Amino acid sequence: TTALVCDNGSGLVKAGFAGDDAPRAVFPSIVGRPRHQGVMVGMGQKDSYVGDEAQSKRGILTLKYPIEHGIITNWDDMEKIWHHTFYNELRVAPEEHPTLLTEAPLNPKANREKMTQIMFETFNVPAMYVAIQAVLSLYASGRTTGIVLDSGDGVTHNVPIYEGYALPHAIMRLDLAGRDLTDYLMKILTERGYSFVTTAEREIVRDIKEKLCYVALDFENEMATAASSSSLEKSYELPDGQVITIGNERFRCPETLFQPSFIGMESAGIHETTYNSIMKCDIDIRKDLYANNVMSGGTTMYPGIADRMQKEITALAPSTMKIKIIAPPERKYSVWIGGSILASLSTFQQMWITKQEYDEAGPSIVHRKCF
Amino acid sequence: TTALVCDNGSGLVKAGFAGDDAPRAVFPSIVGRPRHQGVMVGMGQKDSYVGDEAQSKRGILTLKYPIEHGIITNWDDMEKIWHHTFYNELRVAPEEHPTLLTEAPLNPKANREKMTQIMFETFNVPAMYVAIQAVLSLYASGRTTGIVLDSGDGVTHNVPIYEGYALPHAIMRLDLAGRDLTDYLMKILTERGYSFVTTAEREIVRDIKEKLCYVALDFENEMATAASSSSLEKSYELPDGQVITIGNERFRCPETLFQPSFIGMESAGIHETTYNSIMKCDIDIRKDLYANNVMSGGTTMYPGIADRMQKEITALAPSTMKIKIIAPPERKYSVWIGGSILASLSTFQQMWITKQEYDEAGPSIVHRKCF
Amino acid sequence: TTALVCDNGSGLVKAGFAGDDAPRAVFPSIVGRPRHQGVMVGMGQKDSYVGDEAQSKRGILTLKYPIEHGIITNWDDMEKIWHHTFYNELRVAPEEHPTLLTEAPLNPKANREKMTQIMFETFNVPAMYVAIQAVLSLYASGRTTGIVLDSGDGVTHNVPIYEGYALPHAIMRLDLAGRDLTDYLMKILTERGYSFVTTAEREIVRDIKEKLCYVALDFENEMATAASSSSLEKSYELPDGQVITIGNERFRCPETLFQPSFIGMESAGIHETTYNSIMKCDIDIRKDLYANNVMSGGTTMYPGIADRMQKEITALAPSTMKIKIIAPPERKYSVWIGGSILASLSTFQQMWITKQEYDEAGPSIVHRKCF
Amino acid sequence: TTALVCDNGSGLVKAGFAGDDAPRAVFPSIVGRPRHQGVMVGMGQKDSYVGDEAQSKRGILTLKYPIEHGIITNWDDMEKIWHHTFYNELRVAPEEHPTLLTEAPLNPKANREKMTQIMFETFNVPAMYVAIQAVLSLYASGRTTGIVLDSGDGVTHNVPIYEGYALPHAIMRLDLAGRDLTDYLMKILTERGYSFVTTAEREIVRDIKEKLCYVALDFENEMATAASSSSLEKSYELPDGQVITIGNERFRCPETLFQPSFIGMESAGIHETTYNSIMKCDIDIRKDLYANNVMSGGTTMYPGIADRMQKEITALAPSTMKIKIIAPPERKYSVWIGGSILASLSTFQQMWITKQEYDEAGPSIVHRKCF
Amino acid sequence: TTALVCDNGSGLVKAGFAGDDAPRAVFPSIVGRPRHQGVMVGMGQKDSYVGDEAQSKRGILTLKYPIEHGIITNWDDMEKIWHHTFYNELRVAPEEHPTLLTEAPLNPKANREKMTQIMFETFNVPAMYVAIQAVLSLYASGRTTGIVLDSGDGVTHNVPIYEGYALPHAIMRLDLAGRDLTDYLMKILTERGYSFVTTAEREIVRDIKEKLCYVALDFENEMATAASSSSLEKSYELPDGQVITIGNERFRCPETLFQPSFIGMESAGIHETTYNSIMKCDIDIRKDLYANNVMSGGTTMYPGIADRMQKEITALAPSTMKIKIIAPPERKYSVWIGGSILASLSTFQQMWITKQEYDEAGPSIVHRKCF
Ligand SMILES: Nc1ncnc2c1ncn2[C@@H]1O[C@H](COP(=O)(O)OP(=O)(O)O)[C@@H](O)[C@H]1O
Ligand SMILES: Nc1ncnc2c1ncn2[C@@H]1O[C@H](COP(=O)(O)OP(=O)(O)O)[C@@H](O)[C@H]1O
Ligand SMILES: Nc1ncnc2c1ncn2[C@@H]1O[C@H](COP(=O)(O)OP(=O)(O)O)[C@@H](O)[C@H]1O
Ligand SMILES: Nc1ncnc2c1ncn2[C@@H]1O[C@H](COP(=O)(O)OP(=O)(O)O)[C@@H](O)[C@H]1O
Ligand SMILES: Nc1ncnc2c1ncn2[C@@H]1O[C@H](COP(=O)(O)OP(=O)(O)O)[C@@H](O)[C@H]1O
Ligand SMILES: [Mg+2]
Ligand SMILES: [Mg+2]
Ligand SMILES: [Mg+2]
Ligand SMILES: [Mg+2]
Ligand SMILES: [Mg+2]
Repeated sequence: TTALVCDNGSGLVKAGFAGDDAPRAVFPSIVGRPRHQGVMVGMGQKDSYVGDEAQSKRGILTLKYPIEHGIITNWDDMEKIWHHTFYNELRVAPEEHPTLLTEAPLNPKANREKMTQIMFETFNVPAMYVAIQAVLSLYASGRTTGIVLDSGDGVTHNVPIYEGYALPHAIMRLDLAGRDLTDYLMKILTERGYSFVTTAEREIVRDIKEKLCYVALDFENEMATAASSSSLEKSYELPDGQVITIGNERFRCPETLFQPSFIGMESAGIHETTYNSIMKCDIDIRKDLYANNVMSGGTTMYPGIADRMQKEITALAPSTMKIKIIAPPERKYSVWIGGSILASLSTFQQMWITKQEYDEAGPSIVHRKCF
Repeated sequence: TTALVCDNGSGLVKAGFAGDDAPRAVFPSIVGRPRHQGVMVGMGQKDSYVGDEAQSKRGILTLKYPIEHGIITNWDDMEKIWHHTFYNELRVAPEEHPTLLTEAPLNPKANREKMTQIMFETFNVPAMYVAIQAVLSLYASGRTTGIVLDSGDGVTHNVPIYEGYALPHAIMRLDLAGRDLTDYLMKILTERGYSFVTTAEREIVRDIKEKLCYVALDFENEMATAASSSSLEKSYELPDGQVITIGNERFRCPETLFQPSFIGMESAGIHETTYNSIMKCDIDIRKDLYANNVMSGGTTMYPGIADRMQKEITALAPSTMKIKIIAPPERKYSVWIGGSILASLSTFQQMWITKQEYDEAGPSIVHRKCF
Repeated sequence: TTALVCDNGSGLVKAGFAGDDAPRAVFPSIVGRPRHQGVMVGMGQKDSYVGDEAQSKRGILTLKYPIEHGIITNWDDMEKIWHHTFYNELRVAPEEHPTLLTEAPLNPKANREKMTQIMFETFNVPAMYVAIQAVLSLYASGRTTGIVLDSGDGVTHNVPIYEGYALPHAIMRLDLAGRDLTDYLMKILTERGYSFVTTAEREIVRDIKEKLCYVALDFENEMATAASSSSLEKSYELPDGQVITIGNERFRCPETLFQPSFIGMESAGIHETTYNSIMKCDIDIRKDLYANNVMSGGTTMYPGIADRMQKEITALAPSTMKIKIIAPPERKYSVWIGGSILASLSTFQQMWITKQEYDEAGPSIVHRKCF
Repeated sequence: TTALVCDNGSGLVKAGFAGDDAPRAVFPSIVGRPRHQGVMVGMGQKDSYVGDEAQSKRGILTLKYPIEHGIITNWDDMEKIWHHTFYNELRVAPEEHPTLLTEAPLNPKANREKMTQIMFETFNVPAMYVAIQAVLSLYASGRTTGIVLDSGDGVTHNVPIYEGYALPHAIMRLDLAGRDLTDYLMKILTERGYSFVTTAEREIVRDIKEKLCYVALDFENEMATAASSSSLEKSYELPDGQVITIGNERFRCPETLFQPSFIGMESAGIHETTYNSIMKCDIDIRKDLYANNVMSGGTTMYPGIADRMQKEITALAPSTMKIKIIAPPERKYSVWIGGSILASLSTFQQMWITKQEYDEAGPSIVHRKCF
Repeated sequence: TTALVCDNGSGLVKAGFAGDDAPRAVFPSIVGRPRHQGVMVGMGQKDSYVGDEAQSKRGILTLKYPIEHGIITNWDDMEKIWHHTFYNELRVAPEEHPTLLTEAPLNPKANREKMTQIMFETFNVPAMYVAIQAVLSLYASGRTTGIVLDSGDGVTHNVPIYEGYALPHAIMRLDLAGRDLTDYLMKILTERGYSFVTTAEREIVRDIKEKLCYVALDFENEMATAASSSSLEKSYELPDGQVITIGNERFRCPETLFQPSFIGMESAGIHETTYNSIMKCDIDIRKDLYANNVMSGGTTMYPGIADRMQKEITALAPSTMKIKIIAPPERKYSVWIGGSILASLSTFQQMWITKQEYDEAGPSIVHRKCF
């Protein structure tokens, strides 16, 4: 009777039963296939490797991500990832359990049909739903009013919610995300002669960004000091014993989120879209949203991001308005934790799209029960 | 139903049925022909002598090796050696039994056709295969990951294998081998006035190198000590009672493998090619290869070679990486023992090149089933 | 008052005054040192040989290239090459003349300081600049809009230029070049038993590739025909009278640029990076770049490369878009000819980095006047 | 002696001498500035581009419109546009000629002073006037009684005129216009996965709306049919050969003008404000206005708009009253053509605001000679 | 200040001051001692006879050569020969003059110490050197590149020199020489019944070989003709009037150098070692050595040897390579003439091994200053 809260994270798939408080599995969404012929006969080899397998065989595999900007580009890759998720990681047969998926808002409608038909006719789920990720993030705080800024592996979006009403004219989609910051980090490391090229090495640079990067409060003073304050510089080890030394490159990376023109992006910075979504609201409610500005998603984990956000938005919003950036701990899981709560809420049983209803309407039925 | 594991060693032919644990015959690959006319009539003489015959008649024969650098230079000599191997040493008719041969990698393709056509139309074998020697060496340890350094009578090569995948872009062929060390030992012995010239005497110098030579750990301190430490010097007897005295010449011979410029060779030493083959690998797997660095071939039998290898490669590879030179005993037979195992492995029955398949494709078929 | 257009080619150094139309000197960038002791006393020997000297003494020298992938690895070798270039080949004192250098984009910044400090304090140049090679190539056609594909001895890169604006977010660096094709040609020649090993012999294989190789338009039909059409095969002489015969090896070499997986490279082929650099551009300008697709660098000299390029990119770009591969003659010098023009253009006198400006800023000044 | 009929269109500036019958120049009101540094030296570049220049360089420019909702937001941008208009497009010196401007009614009075002072002291015009756009539209029909519905790029308004008297208590200003319809078209195209983001791409979507959109007479039956009648769907080409397919999106765009709640606008539809302006009139004259309901402005060019207007207003106005929507051809220029006539009418010479009169009154004088 | 160019010829000692152009003394290296008791009292007899004395008393002496294969076997005999050379033939005291000796390469090192200690402590020379004979031969032609084939009384060797660098990995030592040809001539003369046995008679057969032997160009046709062409046969007188008649024995002697299997030698003929030394060289330089193939030593004086050499090596070396056997006149002295030049060359004064340096290092010092 418990729901399977699944997910379609662009980076990490997340899964675990409702009523639990932490996800049971987290693993990268990678499909990999061998690049060279097997020559030691009888390995018990496989045609393809997924999850942890592909982070270990990482020297001999072509790696693909089947998700780009939240749009699934290859359904035969994407179908294998789920076929692994149910049968091997959770080890639970899906035809007993209602399955709750998620996606970003403002997606090409054809994706919502494909996921529905795969669930109803490969896996034969009893029922399905398709929630909108930012809405689930808000239940983690137990609030009912706030602007959500959510920034995953592959997209950033804003959704203002007031009194449990969404304002669908105000949503912003901003295609700037951790995958872009990683691809930019490869170019500034090349200034020091370290060279990375392959998909096997992208997965090594990403381990730097999770450990040594932090956000400066006054980037101009910081970068002027970094010319002399050698105490900034830090050292890290590759898999082989090759040492790496890192300097002002520690913070020129996450500075991209506040000045996307560094990666040549035309779209405004994350605070300028956070502000400009409030300006779409009726001139009453603005006072309430400045008190409930909630952040989620892993690309807000960098130490000091909340302190920067407050100082930036204080320059835009008028004075006498107080601003309260609510950036709680564990915000790397809120989108999943909120999923666990909602799937347990007694009233939601009205919304399960039945198998019988799809056979009469055809796939388009899921356009009737969303924004 | 058992396979004949044959071989094409440059020095010693090795043969014996699969499922046995030691080769039944080992003898030098020499064809010899008389240099002078028979004058005591009625000896029951022969036109040519092969194997043990030629190591005994060694005063009256012209000796030839039909193998140079793993490339067979004379097919009519080479065909006699096998004609001896089956009918007289194993005393088994070959037209019952699948025959497994070996060769070094990176060979002129014409050799692989000649061996195939001789097997199919002189001996009329039922089936054939052509394995790559270094790959077979790895089964002797029962490993599935490692760098193999194999150095026979006539060639040295490296092959890194990861997860049962070979990396054909990384293979090194190095034409420095025991035959060169023997031809160099003849020149430094001449410093003491002992004189050897003929092919009958090359086979006597080789008996020195197998008995009195050893590898110094600190060649500069060793050679500086050898000027005074008379306890280094050793004595040995020729076939006649002529005594020989040997001194710093005990170790200046195997020092050649680490400094080929002594024989004027331009190519780097065996550890520098062992290292530089790892540097062709993707920056993930290096950590695994430093733990599985396996040696085989008779020119690694010298006492103390493994201890030298470790100290040399520790200077090249970064610290904090542990290095484990796995130089097991009996490594003079691993290439054959691994052959016995592989020919018994149940899955290999898919690979036997049938007689029927050669008559349709022609000799080129064997280019389709190798690197 | 005329500029010295120097260069840092990975293969051939090129030099000659501005306002001339062809370079006065071209010679390989090799430093060589003797491998054996001089024994005929009184030769008038030298410690080291550079340029033409080392292509003649080619049997007794260790040869090094001081340039790898456009990154200078040894400054004491590299300083000798220039010390030869000014004083012996041009026979002109450099302290009169402004000196214009070049380098590939996306290089470790430390190299740009070293070259600057050597010019200001060994040679005492009056002024210096550091242009970006692909930008100079475009002046040879007198165009102001186009995508440049430039592929020298040691690196390949793409730079789209529109209306005289570079788009620094779109540049591709691809480390696949003639030096890799030569090292691959040594392995497929070994199939026929010809053996080359030493740096003296690499400089002989390279003479084959410049003379007998050509690009097939339909590699699958060509290779299927080459099994029977003996009229493909060609013969060539080594320095000694040893004849060589070459067959399908004529074209399997330059096929590498379109399928780098043959040398096991993961990066896409030169047309796939040429295409994928256009896809970084704003959806307006693509129509203009398909009309101005200019090639330069010696590794585009092979007969028939332009005809292959057009047929390949026509499969990627949509129809109704016309494609015009502009592959003019003399494209082996465009990067130098464009240098001669730019150094004569009246407005460039604003950009000469003065000696006085370096003494105040220190070496970092050259980071202020580039991409 | 002829007047310069200039204009302040929100989208297209329009200019041409009085007594001509068609405007001599029409070009977008855009100022653009380069986004990246010039790197091909000596282009003859400019700091800023205006008019046709900016529709061609459209891949490298930041574009701004200096007009929003008829309120000029930046006077230094706006002053350049006119500086281009006189000296380069008309190529006529303005200090000879009386200049007639226009603006929407109900504007912040400060704008009317700024335009006046710029004309008197930068350009030194001999005289000026400031007509109200909807009043000029009526002379194109040669009528003297009618309700005008005028809907330009940036504002919509209604003005009833009876017997040449305006009724200033009845004017409606409605801030819904083509710029809003374009920004809404970007969101429904994203349903099909086509993505546009930048100001360079807004100017491409606008080319769709001028070509494929039309107004349905019975939107509910049309949209119900569009689920099956594939003959609705149409195809169009981007600048690159990318084909686009469009379906019910052809007509859901201009449906916004009749149901602004689709874009979440609270204000009533254009017919409901057209009706509710008549209800402000004295209960005599209504019969006359239903016979002279004249439309102008480009956002009434869509095929079939007049037929929809008649059926809508027939539901509001009582029966037995006949309704006659007068939607003539060329209504894209009436506001300019009527300007040409009025500036030639002999009696208007009483109204030219003299230079002498401004120096005595100060800028406020223009509040004395309007509504 | 002039050097004493001495020598250690196996057959003829050669001596004469530097700066002279011909040796002042040449005499056989023989020590002889009486075989019978003196019985005519008061002859003024001597215990031993050396040089010309022993060629005259040749009927009553035991003769010994103290040199065998270039290795001195008896130092008390060898010390007398020099004691004669200085005090009686040159009549010059050696303690004034630097003394230059020679030896063959590849000799037992103990010989180089013995000669050094005898020179420093019996004769008390001021300085010494030990040159390598084949290197001195090359100065006679004034060349700096060539392969030297040198074949004295007691050894044959090859040394390729390129650009004044020797290639110590390529040297061949071949122990086939005039002393062997003389001992073979004694056996074929015995076919005609002439009998020689004693050391007194060996010195008579040697006078035949210097006068009647010549090399056939086509030995098979020559020997077939010699069965009938009596005009071949020649006659010669012994010391007594005994006439000797010689026929095909004129040329079957020097034919041994091209087919050593006639004397049962296993080693290849002098042209096969001359060729096979070139094949040790890097594949560049071979073209240069075929143009500078210089011969020296008395066993190349036979009429027609050069014409045979060219026809033989033309069969081995590929065509299109030209071959130029440089066999100049006076080649019986080149090894001495080149000694006279080198000892006069101004730079050689750096190499004289001082007396002071030997007393510190001990005898081993001379291993430091040679190959
Ligand atoms: N400790 C960390 N510090 C900073 N960033 C992190 C850290 N751990 C993970 N990340 C970033 O989190 C991203 C994944 O965000 P996530 O919210 O999981 O996206 P999704 O849920 O859509 O997979 C990774 O791409 C990585 O860049
Ligand atoms: N006891 C020993 N110590 C050192 N070297 C040995 C010993 N026995 C044999 N060898 C060397 O082993 C070489 C043969 O190596 P091997 O692996 O048999 O080559 P292959 O297998 O190709 O014939 C011989 O040439 C000899 O130099
Ligand atoms: N005739 C030719 N045909 C094909 N390739 C050539 C020819 N001549 C030279 N090359 C190639 O040109 C390369 C040098 O390219 P180049 O543009 O000179 O590089 P760089 O300018 O950086 O030295 C050489 O490595 C060689 O492989
Ligand atoms: N052929 C067409 N069909 C429909 N709309 C059009 C067409 N041509 C132009 N438009 C619209 O006309 C608008 C401009 O209206 P216009 O009356 O020129 O405003 P202004 O005069 O204030 O610039 C443009 O924004 C565009 O949306
Ligand atoms: N006229 C000649 N023709 C052929 N051979 C000669 C002649 N004169 C001398 N010889 C040979 O020259 C040999 C001596 O060679 P030589 O170069 O003097 O040796 P070395 O210099 O070491 O004494 C003698 O043994 C003799 O056989
Ligand atoms: Mg996420
Ligand atoms: Mg072996
Ligand atoms: Mg170049
Ligand atoms: Mg208008
Ligand atoms: Mg001699």
